[PDB]
Formats: sequence, structure tokens, C-alpha cells
Amino acid sequence: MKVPMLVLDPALPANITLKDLPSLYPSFHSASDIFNVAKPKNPSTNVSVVVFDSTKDVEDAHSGLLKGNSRQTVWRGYLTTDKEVPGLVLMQDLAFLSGFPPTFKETNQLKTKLPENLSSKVKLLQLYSEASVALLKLNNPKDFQELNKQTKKNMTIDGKELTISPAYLLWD
Repeated sequence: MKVPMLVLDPALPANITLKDLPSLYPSFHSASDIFNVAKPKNPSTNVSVVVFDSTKDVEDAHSGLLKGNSRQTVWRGYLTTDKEVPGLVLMQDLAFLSGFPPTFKETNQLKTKLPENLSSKVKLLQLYSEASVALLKLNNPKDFQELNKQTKKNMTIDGKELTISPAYLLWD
């Protein structure tokens, strides 16, 4: 699998939303979501990440910065579900979820019915409206590393258990 995102090396401050994004980021105007994060290997630097509809707006959005210089950086990133890429590595703040029932066709629904172990220092920002797979963002990978290899009953919705799926990081 793989999904169209861009990765950059900014720092937006805490105050900016989707509505103050295009204030300084004209070619990134087409997103519907944005999240502040650490850099994966330098916690002395914040960065941020974005979500776009498809390749069709992404390719052009990236093409924004192509005038030999910028105040910004762009890199590649492609999340996948498959353990079928050479060079793959586990994530550092990011996951999926599976196994929930079809009674779940909105984010707001599951937002407050995910179980404690996967509803502690985390958020949804990527669920299918019609298909049955979700992504996740976490903030405490300290314990995610332990959850990732847990071995007991803890998740339930409508009396039916679930699990979490793996996630891996691919740059180009």
C-alpha cells in the first residue's frame, strides 16, 4: 500500500490552524488537516505534518517550492499497512486500528469509545467513511512500544474485542 502525504521541516507555533496555514503557505492551501510534532531524530526541533485529498493536489502543492531557494524544506513520506517493503522501519508516534464493527461511519462516534490503552494520549484524524480501517496519531511512544507487543484482553467495543495493526515509515 502507500498514501499521498508531503513531509516538510517547518516549525509552526502552537497558535496556527488550517485557517492561518495559507497565511504563509500558499501552495499548501488545499489540506484539510495539520498537526505539530517533534522531528523523529531531533527532539530539539518541532516540525508539523499535513493531510491532502490525493496525489492530484499534492504534486502541485510540492511543486510550490521549486525556485532554487525557499525558507522551507520538503521531503517524501509514504505510510503503508503492508510488511512487504524492503528497508521498512516501525513508526515513532503513529499507528492504525482495525476490527471495529460497521456501526462506525463517523469519527465522532469512535472518538470517545476507543479503549484506554489506545485512547490515552492519542487522537484520530483519519477514518474511512464507508470502508473499515483507521489511522492514528499518538504523543507518548514510550508506552506505544509496550502496547505494540502487549498480550492481554484490553480493547472492546459492543462487547467485541479488537486489535491494533502495525504501521511503518518509508521515505524516498
